[PDB]
Amino acid sequence: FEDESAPITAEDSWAVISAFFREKGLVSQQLDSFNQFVDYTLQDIICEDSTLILEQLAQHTTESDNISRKYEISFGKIYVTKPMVNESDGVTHALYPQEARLRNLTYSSGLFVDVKKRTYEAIDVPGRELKYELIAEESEGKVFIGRLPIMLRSKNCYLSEATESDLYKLKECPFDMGGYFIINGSEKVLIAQERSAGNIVQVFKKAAPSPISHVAEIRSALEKGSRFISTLQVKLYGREGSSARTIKATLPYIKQDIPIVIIFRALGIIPDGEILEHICYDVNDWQMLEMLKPCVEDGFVIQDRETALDFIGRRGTALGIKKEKRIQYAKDILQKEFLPHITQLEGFESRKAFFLGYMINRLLLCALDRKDQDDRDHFGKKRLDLAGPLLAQLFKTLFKKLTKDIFRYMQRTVEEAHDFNMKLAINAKTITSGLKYALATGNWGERAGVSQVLNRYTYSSTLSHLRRTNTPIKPRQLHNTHWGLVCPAETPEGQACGLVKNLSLMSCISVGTDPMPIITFLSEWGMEPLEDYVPHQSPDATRVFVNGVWHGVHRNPARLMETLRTLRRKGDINPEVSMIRDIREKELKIFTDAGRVYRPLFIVEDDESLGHKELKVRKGHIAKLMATEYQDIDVEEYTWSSLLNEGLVEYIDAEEEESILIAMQPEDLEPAEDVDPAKRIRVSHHATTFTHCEIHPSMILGVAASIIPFPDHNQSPRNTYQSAMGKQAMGVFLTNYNVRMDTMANILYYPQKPLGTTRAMEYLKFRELPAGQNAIVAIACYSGYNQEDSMIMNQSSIDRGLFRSLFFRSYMDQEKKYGMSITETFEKPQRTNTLRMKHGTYDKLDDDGLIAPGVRVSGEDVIIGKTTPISPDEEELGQRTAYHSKRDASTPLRSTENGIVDQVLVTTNQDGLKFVKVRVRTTKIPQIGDKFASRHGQKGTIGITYRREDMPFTAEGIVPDLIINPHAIPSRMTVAHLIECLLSKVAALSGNEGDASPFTDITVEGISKLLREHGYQSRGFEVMYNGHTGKKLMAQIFFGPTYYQRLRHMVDDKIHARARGPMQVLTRQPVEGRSRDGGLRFGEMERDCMIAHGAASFLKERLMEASDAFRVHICGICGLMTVIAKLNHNQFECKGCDNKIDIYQIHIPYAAKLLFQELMAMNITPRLYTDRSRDF
Amino acid sequence: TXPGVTXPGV
Amino acid sequence: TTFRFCRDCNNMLYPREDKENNRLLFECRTCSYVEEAGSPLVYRHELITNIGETAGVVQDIGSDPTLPRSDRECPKCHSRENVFFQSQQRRKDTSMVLFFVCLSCSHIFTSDQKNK
Amino acid sequence: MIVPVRCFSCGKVVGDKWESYLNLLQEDELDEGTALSRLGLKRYCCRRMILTHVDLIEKFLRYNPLEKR
DNA sequence: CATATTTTGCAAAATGACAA
RNA sequence: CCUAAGAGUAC
DNA sequence: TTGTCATTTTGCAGGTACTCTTATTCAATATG
Ligand SMILES: [Zn+2]
Ligand SMILES: [Zn+2]
Ligand SMILES: [Zn+2]
Ligand SMILES: [Zn+2]
Repeated sequence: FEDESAPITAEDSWAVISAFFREKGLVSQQLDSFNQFVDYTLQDIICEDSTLILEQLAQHTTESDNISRKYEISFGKIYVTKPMVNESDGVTHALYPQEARLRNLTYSSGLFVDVKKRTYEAIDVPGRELKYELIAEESEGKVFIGRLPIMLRSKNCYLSEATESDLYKLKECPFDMGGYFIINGSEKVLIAQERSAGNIVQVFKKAAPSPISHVAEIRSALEKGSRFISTLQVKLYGREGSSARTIKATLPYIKQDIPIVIIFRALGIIPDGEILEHICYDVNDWQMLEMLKPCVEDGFVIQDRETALDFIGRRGTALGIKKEKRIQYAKDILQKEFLPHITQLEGFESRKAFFLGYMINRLLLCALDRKDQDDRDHFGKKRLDLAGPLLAQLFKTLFKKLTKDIFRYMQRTVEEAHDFNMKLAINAKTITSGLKYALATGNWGERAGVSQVLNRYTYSSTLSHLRRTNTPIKPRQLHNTHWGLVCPAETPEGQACGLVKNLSLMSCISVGTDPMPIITFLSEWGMEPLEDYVPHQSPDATRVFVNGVWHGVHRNPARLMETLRTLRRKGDINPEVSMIRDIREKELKIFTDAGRVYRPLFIVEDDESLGHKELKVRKGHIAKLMATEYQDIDVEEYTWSSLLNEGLVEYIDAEEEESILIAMQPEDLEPAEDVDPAKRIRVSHHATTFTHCEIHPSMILGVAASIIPFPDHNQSPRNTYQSAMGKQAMGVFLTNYNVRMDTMANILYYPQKPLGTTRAMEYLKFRELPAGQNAIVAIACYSGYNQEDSMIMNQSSIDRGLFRSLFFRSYMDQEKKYGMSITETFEKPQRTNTLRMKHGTYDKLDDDGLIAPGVRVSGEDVIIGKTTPISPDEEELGQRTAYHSKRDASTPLRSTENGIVDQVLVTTNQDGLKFVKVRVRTTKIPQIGDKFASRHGQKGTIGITYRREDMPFTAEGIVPDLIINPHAIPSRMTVAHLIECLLSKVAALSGNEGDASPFTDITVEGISKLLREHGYQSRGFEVMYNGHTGKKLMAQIFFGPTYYQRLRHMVDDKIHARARGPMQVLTRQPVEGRSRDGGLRFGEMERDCMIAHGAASFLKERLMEASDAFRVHICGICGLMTVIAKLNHNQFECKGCDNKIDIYQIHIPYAAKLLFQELMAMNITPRLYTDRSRDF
Repeated sequence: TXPGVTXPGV
Repeated sequence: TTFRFCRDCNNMLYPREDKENNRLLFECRTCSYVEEAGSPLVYRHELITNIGETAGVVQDIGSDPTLPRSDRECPKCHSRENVFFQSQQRRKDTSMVLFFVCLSCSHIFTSDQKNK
Repeated sequence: MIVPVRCFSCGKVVGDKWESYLNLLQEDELDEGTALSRLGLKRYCCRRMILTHVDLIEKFLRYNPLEKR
């Protein structure tokens, strides 16, 4: 405070977190990745390759025309505009997101590229080398190549610079965070796709049956090239007891595993000593030499580089190259296919040889039991592809398709000698349709579920969806490296448990930077180049890796790491760059690629003034941050970037997190060494060598888990249940829900901010958009109607508005051009001249075929009246005349739903055809069967509802809103539920807010002391009286406020019954689903239960009369159903058998008849006979 | 094995 | 074993029988470089490997912050502070004996008792 | 959304005590507990009714009216 | 201008010899 | 209407 | 006139019910 350099406390860190969320936000990774893709990656994709050259040779039959031409097309700078929409009339105007959402447009912006066309001419003189020159016809002229969808709030969106007032004007919720696309009016979010990192050597043991014992592999890939995956594997043949332990490498496009020494000799290292030096860096390590001698013994047959190249070419799978050119083929394999991530040029054989030696070294170290096999689940070995890289690779493929099409068109128009035009060449539909298809559907091509419909049930649900990662498929386990990067307890319970993860609150994903400045820094500061590195003269040299590429060695790694840290801590190096120094392995790794997940941490320095380790951040920085925050709600601004640029906080990912020591809290772990028995037991770690400090432990949780009060007092599965269940909580998802035509919307009448609240939930805006209510809960075995997770809800409380909800549903309908003049028309169908008119009443429709808002609608009533033209002059069906030129295509209300029509919206689609949306509003009032849950995984349905007079009451007349069974508590061990009830009682009495943050020093004893100071029993018990008789209950009841969510699972949306209804057209069985009035599945194991019961006739009735009973005729000669049965004429005849008096009828399921007919169609005769030919 | 996890064998 | 290489073409040298002197003779397989043998040992196979447990020790191993510190007696400096770590041999049957490196003398001493 | 008319549990009318509560919080710089006690909310049911309310209607009022007369 | 076609878990069964 | 995909409920 | 032993190829399928939403149906060059 008064002292500027005083150390900070645990309370001060929340100021730092506030600054972080003031600069980053909650969906910063999405926007950052997209901005990186738009600003830089599009230009790189355009410039790389995309130079179409077509050399039209002279083909001179006569020397008069011995001129060869060469047409080249190049792409210059790319311009991406603000989002705009075309129109049926051709007028183009600015498009805003809350117009694309309503009109089912795509929030996309056009792309233009400066295309330069050049032509060269040369004299086709045989023998003489051709020399091409300009003809001075340099034409260049931007062209429209497609449209890129733009995510909201990105740098190229209209809302990026919008203020709060502007957002209100544009019908946009200020709480909306962006980070999603609008494809055809639907909000789509790109789930972060997890993958294994590239250019990292991983060594794995193999099982006993396999001949290879250990395999070292690298998934080599280059970012600035073809972006192709080539997998190099180095395998150690022979088990432990085997003698012939030869190491072999699996080169691409080679049918066999070449021995390693052959590869070394091919690269240009002939002597055995030099090869072993390249492989083994220690002369004294005779074990590795002994293990490696079989390789040189195997390769002794080849003693020359050309011989090795010929050997590789002979093993080459092409088998279409002459003997002397096999050398060239092998050279190409070793240049453009072997370790592409190192280089694609020539003259770098030594670097690739060194890398191969390093891989073999790692393999031999793992085989010698000197290091464990690499863990596949280490989160530092994983990368998350965000919207940026995904769109980048998709656009790369799509633009390659477009440029191949351009080249094909140019070839076609030059071979046919037609004129050349740019507009006829480019096909923007390619890029536009490809991007729209990849984003509209889950699939990512031409993987699945990459893009998903954004969840808008609740604000926290939307936030969790926007920070979701999926792993394509023990990988399901919660790894140690997941600390502080993904939520420890937030994952689906089903098949995706552990595979689907959620980012922690402060976790970010790197967007990738150019490693050239770092390489220049390394070269300047004294990094030895790898070309002239001799391991013998520099034994204790630290290998320096940049993005998995071994760039050289350094002899003083300590000073190099210190200066790299200083540069990154002053901003000269991008803070996303991760630098790891492994002292034991003598390695230095620098990673700058995208997809790395990191988190911020406080920096701890020596602090010689105090004589002990201390945080770099002091009270002065906290005061400046507080001043900036107060000014935002005139001095110099102090933001999170200010802390970053002055070396106060650092970005650490899992790889760098391996080589640091972190203090959990500053106030207890930094200073060197009568305790409260109520406080939990903590240790000081008895060690003072910390390098970093956690900003706050509660930041390891995700968005959904940050809502849980006292999550550290709960059993972990309960926290997981609440994390999965708060996304289904009902509240206010956005403030502008009144101007959005969403398919389904649920809103609480009276959302209440929790009495027990966490510090992390005011960055999630939970107090502004709550999704629950504070209900007075009593834990009591009152009437027996709350057993087995049932609950008793107060009917009087429901009558006054507790948990009441609004429900909106929207129906969309378009008119489509079936032809040139076959346009549909929205109108009120008339029974005189319309076909297939539904049984619902059309009365509520007025002239334009749309119910005006305010009209009550019940189930099956028609709300949108649409008709389509058909071919006239047809007579059938009994009441079909030439007047019936219109077929009804109306949209009725849901059969099980009803309400008041709220709003209807008419507009024009992209094609210019009128289409409408009808939003209908109803009110959901809690009833028996609705599902409610606390914030601790205590789900349950309403068993019964009692009025106020019947509920138990305290001496003050307070009656509970809810009664829950005690038996739900002991087995589930949800102590946090009880603690939060007590804290909420104290907070309601005292008027303060209960601080239910996880790892604070808030104990039950202190809360009880406050409650006793308020005049109540310290443990929350209250003397209650029975409602029916007024007599005191012998047992005192745990009583107090508790926060409950109303879940989306209401009984009225699940009740379903079917006596008889529509049948499937193929199998003649009941249809599937309650939305189609379907039937319940009587599955196999229900049939097994009925067999066990011994009820044969009930089983037959279920399988025949209840589902499908079909009478079919057969003959006694052949058991086939090929019997022609004219029932009215009473004539039965099986052609072929030529019988008419030997026919039977049988009752079999129609599915059985279909199976027999399909077997007959498959050349099998299932002859059915009605008598036994053999004795039992 | 199995399948999954023919046989072995077949 | 201490394998040695030819000094003419930098290639391996293999053991070879001799008749005139009945002695071990190391010979080159490509240039016929021939010389005497330093030791009769030509192949060592460590079924139980004792070395490699202290591997990874570096002249600045104390700079690692993750390595735990201790005040155990250093029997070359009598200094308290030092770093300690368990055996680096990753075999499943290795013992949990600790190794200590003094940060003022870089002398590695163990906590074993059978050896002492 | 907007302040509930009555306390859910007991039924005391609290819909007329929202503006007074805000005035006490702002003009008089009273803490929440004393302001709640001043308005007559003694049972913690009413206290949680008024204390935890979120006035979202202001946000709704920020947007321009759809049907403006 | 409109329709038509370009991750996982092995024991064997089979193969190439073979040796007098 | 079919197909595919995704999300979810109770085990 | 009979055993022998030692590499190379051989097939796959993953629980029971139930709810909801979204997209898409070959594009484009070519002849009648
Ligand atoms: Zn017949
Ligand atoms: Zn030699
Ligand atoms: Zn010492
Ligand atoms: Zn009340």
